[PDB]
Amino acid sequence: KAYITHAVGKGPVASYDISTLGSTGLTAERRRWRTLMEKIVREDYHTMTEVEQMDA
Amino acid sequence: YPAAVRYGVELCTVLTAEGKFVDERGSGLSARCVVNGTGAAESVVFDTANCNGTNTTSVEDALRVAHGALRSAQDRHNTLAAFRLGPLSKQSQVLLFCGVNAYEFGGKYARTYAYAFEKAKKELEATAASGF
Amino acid sequence: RLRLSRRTVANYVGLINSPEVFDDESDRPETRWSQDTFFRECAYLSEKFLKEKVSNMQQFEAALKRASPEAYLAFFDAFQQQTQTQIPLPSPSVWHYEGERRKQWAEKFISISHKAQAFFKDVLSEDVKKYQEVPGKLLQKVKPVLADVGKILVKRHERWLKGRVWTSLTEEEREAYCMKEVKRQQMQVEDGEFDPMMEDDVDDTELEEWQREHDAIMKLMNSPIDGLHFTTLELWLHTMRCEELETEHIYTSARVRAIQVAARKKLYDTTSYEEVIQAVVESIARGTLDLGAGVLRPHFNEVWCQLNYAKFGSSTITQHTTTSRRQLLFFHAGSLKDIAATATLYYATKPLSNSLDYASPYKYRRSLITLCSNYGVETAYTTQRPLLRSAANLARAEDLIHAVVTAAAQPFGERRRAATRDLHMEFQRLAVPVERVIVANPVSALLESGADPDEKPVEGEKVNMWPLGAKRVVLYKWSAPNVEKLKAMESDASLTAKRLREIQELKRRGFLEVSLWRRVTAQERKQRNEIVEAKKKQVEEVVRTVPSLAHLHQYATSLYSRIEERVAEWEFAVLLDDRVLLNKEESVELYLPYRDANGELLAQGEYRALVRAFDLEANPNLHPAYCSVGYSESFQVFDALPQLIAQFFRVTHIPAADFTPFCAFLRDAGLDVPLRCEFEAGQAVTTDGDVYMDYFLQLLRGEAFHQSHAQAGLTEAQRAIEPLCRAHWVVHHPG
Amino acid sequence: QFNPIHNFSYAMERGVRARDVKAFEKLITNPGPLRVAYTPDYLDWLHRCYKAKGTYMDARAVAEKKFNAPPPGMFLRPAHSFRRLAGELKRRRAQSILDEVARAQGMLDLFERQPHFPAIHIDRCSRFHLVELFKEMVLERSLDSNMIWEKALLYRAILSERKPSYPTSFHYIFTAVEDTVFAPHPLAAKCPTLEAYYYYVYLVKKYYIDNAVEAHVVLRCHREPNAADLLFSNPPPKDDTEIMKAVELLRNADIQRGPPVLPGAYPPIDMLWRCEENLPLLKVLLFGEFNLIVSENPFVKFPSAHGFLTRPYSTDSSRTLADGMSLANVMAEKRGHLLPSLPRNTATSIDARAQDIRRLQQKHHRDDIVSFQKLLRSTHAEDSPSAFSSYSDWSYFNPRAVRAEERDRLTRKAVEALKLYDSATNDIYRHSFEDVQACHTQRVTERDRTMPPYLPTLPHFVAIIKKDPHISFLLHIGLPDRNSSEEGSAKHKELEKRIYYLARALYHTALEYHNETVRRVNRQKVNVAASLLDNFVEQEWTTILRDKHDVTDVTKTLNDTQNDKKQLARRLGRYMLFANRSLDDTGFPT
Amino acid sequence: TQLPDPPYYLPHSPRFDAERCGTFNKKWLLNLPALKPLVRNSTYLPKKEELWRAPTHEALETIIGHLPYHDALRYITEHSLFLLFPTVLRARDAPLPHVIYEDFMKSCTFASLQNPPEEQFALPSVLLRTLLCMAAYHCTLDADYFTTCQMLFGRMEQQQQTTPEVLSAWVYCCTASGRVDEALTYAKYMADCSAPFDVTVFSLMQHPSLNPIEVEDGSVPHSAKGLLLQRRLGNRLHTAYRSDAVAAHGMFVYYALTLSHVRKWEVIRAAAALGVTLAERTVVLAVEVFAREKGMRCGPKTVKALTHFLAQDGTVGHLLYVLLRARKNELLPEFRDLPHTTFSEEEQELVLQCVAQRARHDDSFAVAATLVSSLVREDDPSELLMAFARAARN
Amino acid sequence: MFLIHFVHYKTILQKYTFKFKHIFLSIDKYNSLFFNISGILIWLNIIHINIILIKYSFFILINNFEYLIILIST
Amino acid sequence: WELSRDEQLFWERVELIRKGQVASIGSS
Repeated sequence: KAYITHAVGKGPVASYDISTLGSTGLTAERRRWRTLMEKIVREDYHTMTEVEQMDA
Repeated sequence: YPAAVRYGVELCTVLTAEGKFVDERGSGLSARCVVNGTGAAESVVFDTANCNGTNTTSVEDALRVAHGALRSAQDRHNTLAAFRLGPLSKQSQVLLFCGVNAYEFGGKYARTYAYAFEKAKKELEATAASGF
Repeated sequence: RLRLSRRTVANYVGLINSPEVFDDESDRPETRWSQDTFFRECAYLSEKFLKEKVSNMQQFEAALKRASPEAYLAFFDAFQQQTQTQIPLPSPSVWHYEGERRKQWAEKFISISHKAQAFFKDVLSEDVKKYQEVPGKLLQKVKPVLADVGKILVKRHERWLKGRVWTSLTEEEREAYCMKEVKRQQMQVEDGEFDPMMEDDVDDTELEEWQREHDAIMKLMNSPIDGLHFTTLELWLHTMRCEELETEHIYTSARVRAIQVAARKKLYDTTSYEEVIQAVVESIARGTLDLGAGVLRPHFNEVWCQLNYAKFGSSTITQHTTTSRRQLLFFHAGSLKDIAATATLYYATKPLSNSLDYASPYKYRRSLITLCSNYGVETAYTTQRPLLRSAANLARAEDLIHAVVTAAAQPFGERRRAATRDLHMEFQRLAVPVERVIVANPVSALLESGADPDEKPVEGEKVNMWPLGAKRVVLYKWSAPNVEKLKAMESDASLTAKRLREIQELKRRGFLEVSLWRRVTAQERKQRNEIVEAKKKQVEEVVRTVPSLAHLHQYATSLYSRIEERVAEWEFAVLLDDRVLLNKEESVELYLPYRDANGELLAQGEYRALVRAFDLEANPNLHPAYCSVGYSESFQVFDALPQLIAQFFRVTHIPAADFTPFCAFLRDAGLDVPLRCEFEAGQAVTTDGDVYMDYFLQLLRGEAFHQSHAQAGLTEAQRAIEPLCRAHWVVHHPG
Repeated sequence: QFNPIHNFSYAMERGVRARDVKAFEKLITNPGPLRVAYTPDYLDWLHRCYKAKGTYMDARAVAEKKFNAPPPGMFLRPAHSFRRLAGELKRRRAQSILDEVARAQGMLDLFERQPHFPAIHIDRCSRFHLVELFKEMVLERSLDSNMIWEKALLYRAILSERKPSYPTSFHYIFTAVEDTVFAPHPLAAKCPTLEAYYYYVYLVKKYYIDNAVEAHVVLRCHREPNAADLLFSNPPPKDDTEIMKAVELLRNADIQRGPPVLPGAYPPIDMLWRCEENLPLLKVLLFGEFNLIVSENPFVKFPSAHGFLTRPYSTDSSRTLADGMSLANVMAEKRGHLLPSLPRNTATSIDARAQDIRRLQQKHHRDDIVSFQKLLRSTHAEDSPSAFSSYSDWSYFNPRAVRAEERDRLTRKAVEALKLYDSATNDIYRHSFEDVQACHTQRVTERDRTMPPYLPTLPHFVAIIKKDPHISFLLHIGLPDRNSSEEGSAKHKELEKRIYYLARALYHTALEYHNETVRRVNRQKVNVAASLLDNFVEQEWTTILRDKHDVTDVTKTLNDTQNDKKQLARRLGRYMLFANRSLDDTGFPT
Repeated sequence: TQLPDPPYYLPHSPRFDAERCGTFNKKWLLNLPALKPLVRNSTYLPKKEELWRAPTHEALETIIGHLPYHDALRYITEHSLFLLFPTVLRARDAPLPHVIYEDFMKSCTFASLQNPPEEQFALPSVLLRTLLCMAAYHCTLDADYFTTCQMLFGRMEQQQQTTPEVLSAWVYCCTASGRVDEALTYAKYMADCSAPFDVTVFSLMQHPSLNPIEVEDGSVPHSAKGLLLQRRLGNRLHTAYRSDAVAAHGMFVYYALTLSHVRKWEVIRAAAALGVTLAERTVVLAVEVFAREKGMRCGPKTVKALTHFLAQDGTVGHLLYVLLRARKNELLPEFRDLPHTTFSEEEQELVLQCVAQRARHDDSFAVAATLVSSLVREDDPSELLMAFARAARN
Repeated sequence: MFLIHFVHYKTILQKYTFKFKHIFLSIDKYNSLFFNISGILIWLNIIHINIILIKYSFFILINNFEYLIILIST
Repeated sequence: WELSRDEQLFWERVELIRKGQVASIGSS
């Protein structure tokens, strides 16, 4: 979108910032990290899914 | 290039040549020998079908036939390998003699290869591997 | 590099690996000198320091040589563009001699070069004018004068030698004499004396001998020639000395003085002193005298390049640009042609030279590019010299080696072909021979409605003429006992599988080998014998010149004695069939091809059919001497394709409806044109549909749709390795 | 796919190029004999390739004339140079291979009777063309002498039945159909009888046959005692008395113009082609074979023959050994030796030999295990699995599978010409001078920049596996000699079979070592191949030790050096098993 | 996958390919999915044993960079580690660069190690250039930042040292804000002070993307060839010209690449009105952009500026094309509401005298001086063009 | 001279490195007085800030430690 | 011989990369 506004004429700068790449899988891991942190505080660590064991 | 020379040396080591020899002293002894690339023999067989008159051949005559059958088969392998490894080594000498400036010991780096050659000699001269 | 040294390159950025340069203003031929970038930098400093209004490049360098040493330095202190093409050349000593040495050199050189410029304006300008018809006549008038001066120098060198050979001296003594000569050439540049006195000769008797030598030189140096108004000392003083006074940093510096000692030693070790003096005079005689540049351009001989190697091929070159004032180290001329290449551009790019054009700044660029374009090919030949000349001699050595080992293989083939002929006479006496070898015409199997199929009345009787692409049926009579065994078994035979297997195994018990041999005309025998002695004396001249090749002929005969299998007029043209199986009818159809197995067209003359017979039972492993040889009657073989075409058409195209009875005319005369050669000839027609005749004969004279009977049974995988396995058969059967 | 037949390359070099479609039409018709028909879907394809090859050579001409097209990053070498003249000679020869490969492969599609080659007409042919085309088909079909008399008369029944169904180009054989004379006695032995011809037209009305591929299946099973079961078509055959009413109405009509029994003993085949009386009869057979072969299937008319044919094919050495097939090989070899210079598609074997050679080739794979180059590049371009017919009749039934070997030979010939072509572009074209200066700054160093010489190849693994002192014992002196005895060659070929088993599995492991999926499989290919050889070596080592324990050659009185066959085997160590070894002990670098 | 192209109206030529750097490329957008596993892998912290065994400088830069901005400033001020100032420029919550400059000076004030004050309170010129270039990138994004930047400059020149680096960065700041006249006048003041224009500021000015913190960090690996080309072009232009011509070329290329064409022509207007002798590359580039735009976005004084710069240093064909396009756009029915370009007598005499000065040495000027004088004096008979075509054909 | 044009078979891949701020952690742990404020009036001699939330009755705390600080209802 | 070629390759690239200061003329 930063190029499209630069292309049609409304905007003088197109973006080169690649920090947004991988953020869909990154923020999904952060909420999976947070859900695991709440799971141990409530002492529910007696069963863990394999996805939870890789996150641990 | 050095992998193809190794590929050709390993090929002729395992291959097979054959050579025959007939006794020149009147006997009809014929020996056929099969010789590998290591110089060894795989099969030595004598042929007595040519000579019907027998019991006049000593054991020195039969070893002289087998010495000629091995000498013919070993020279058969050396000529077959000189046509398999022949044209590759001829194009090798064009690539190396006229391409010294593409290699690690020609041009400005010929002084390093000569320095490392003399330095390798003094380390064998410091021990008795050279002076003895 | 010429476009990059100006102001206009500031408006361009470039790729360093492959810079596509811009179109400069001097690239256009309409550009005057006022629009030149480099001239306006020189015209600005000329008004500032030289104090002269300059309107042309001709007027600039002329005013540079009119200048005073207080103004010659002041211009060159503020001038930074020494080289424009960035080619390393020897430079005047304003770019050297930092400090006070620059000023006293300018008071010395500019006053002396003004005498030389006065020497060229009227004295030498009328002498080249007198001999302007044919060039080189001026220096040939000085040629016999300098030769008598050189004989005094050889006698002075021979007196110092005291009889002993120069090669046999101690290495310290060679550098001791070479140290005196470089310091003598230093005194020729500075003091202006052709034969200066050194303090080496302290002997009073040697001083009297040197004084007779010095006065005879100065009498020769001051002896005027008739056609030229100048003496030969004043020619050396203003052309030779004035050019080396410009580069006085070569001689005053002690580091380059040690280079000239090592350069004079390598000159004197391989070349005697009598030869180096004759080549100095030849360098002055063969040459060109320049009037505008004011220099005598020598020959650049191989002795001259070894004399002046430290000036043109050493690290004495100092480049000065606007970017950097750099001192070039590690500069080295590889061969002596590089000194001839460097001094060619150095003398041609002198100011006010005749090689440089001064009409336009465009013509000054094109004259300067060509002087560096011709120099680059001279350096491209240098870098290609030591690796290609060593590759030419190495390719020459293999062709001489291949000729020697082939000459050593021919006596091994003669003794082998003679011994199999002697063993054949002993075998044919006791064995069953073949008697009737008669060539016959091919009969047509097609017959009319009234004829009987069981009679077979005709079989042909004799053939006097066999064409090239025609079939003929040969007749053989072999009385081997296996032939009469199969004649009873096949006439006994409705048919079972076990009986037909007995028929096929009896055919493979023996075979016949039929070949075709051409007679040799005695005129062609004298032609064949003339070439084989032409190579025999050619080989023997090669052997006597190279003694290593005489040793390799002894190696080849001793090696061929080990490798070759021991054995204990008409000429062969075409092998027809390898294996002719045993037949009850005793007749086979043999097709002659247009080309042989070697791949060339067959000639005409007498041809007889050679038939050899073999049996695998009594003769195992097929020895060539043990066979039954019979000969046929002589016949004539030629080509009917120029004949039958000219009789049919009475030519470059064949019509559409004419082509189909044309091949039937070829079959009526005996030639065999197949259906594959007929169908594929109709694929290449013109716009009118005309079949090409050269396309039809090339498919006829090819091995595509018809083959010989020898190559018919072989595999393409066998035929591809056929020249490879034959060469393996030649090294085991030499000759 | 479509393949060219014509020689467009020879006409274009001289300057003869066609513009309109009619000038292209004059280029495509044969001025001599053997007229060939073309379907319109093959014509517009070949017209586009004629203009594509024309525009390629015209653009190559004007580009070459301007330099007195290169790759974009490279330059052009000067003329009369060694690399450019060798490269242009490489391109000139490899182009001529590519023309002759596609032209000869177009001859394969032409004689296979492809659907894009609808008709082949023989009208400008003389007597020599009829006898020479007849000798090449009988070697191709490989059929006995009675079937050729069976085919020529039955194809006349199809041309007469399908006579209004044929176009106007097929009408010139119908003069020769009426020119076929029969036996009424000088001419009664030459020609066959009309009752034998009237038997063949009865099979057309009862089994609805119309093509040549449906003629070969009825002419085989009808001389067999079971006929109603195996020839029972999926369309039901009509009543026999109404068909006999139909053919006798056609029989008496032929008389006043000027269940039938099987035909008896026919006249021999050598008299057919060499008499002028059977010359119109021969023209029915040649045109009847070229035009009636169609892509339809004979087995879909009745699959009872598909079960009938298969049951003697497991015992074809006994069931196909008949009296007529025994006389077929003598008749085929007599016709082949009369025309030996005719370079046709070679077979180089006998009639019974090539039938058994095609039997082992189409039902099993060849054994090239002991070869280096052929087995490492062993690849089959096609296979025939759901097809098994008699190989004298499989060339008539399905000619796609019997023409597969020389078509793959032209496939490999097309690749090596293109490999010869791609090698030439580096010869003719060169990089810039500044590019080759940049390569020589990075010199070739033997340690890291060169490829290492110890890279695993196929003979590298045979050399390591023969470096074993127990295998080198059994190769030379442990086994009996292969030339002396017949059991010594059987032990040697078995030893060489298991040596090349383990060496090829180790060669295939190094090729698929970069991925982990096949590497777990190839490790199990090595372990089954190593245990095969370790079973064989330990079988022979127990053999040559125990059997030599029974010979008892006593040489202690000779005072020898104690070398022997046993005394070197017992002085050799224990046999280190190849299944016990790791990869680095069997030739892989560490 | 067909994306439109932004209208720079830049000439397609191999000479000005260094001017084509800074153009955004859709090839990078196609290359973007290949970089996704790399940026997905880089988000994770190293293990404790690797970080404890890390060297001192690496551990300091990787801990201070992950740390909050004020905590990192506190650590720097406590341990007097002034060389970690470029790290805290790149912080996750770092403010606008004037606040960062005030924080830098505050950290230098309360530092534990106090040098003499002439060297204690002096920041490196690389730091000040980076701060002002971040400010200029923000003025590109939002021009009304410029006033505070002026205030920032009003402290920095009073506190740090006025170098040509910070002056070229302030020229880029004034250019990025849309201020044409004072940017060129600061450039002329640098040229009169014999200060060289900074080549990294000249390359970043003609790259109106790429905020310089990640350029010195190097997260964009491509277009470094373009940066090197612009730096070498700046050095080449400075070898023969002053700083003001290099700065005016940078201003022209920046306003061309930001699609601000009115300020692009105001650059030429102000450079002719101020007295800056333009480089020949800039004049040729202006003529080719005039050719690309067909003289649409142009005024009468910009036409007079172009003809003055072409009579001073320019070819005959460029000047003739500019004058003919101006006379044709005057006659167009669209621009009839706009006033016509008229030359006053003094500047007309100056242009004609400079043309006659060029024509005394050049023949291509001497053949067309009459056509130039006819095009400037507004009386243009078509017979001159017909005779020109007749002489061109014959 | 130069005979051959050769390239190296080993292909190198440039490792793309970049520093991004991917983690957002902060140690928020202070020792300070935190107030419920209904009004705050910061009077230093340059800038005066008056922030008022309304109520019926207020209190006043005043701090003169650094600058005048008036807090309404603590 | 390599040292003389590589030095001329050196100083021809210094001229390509970084140009030196241009001398003075007089404008017409």
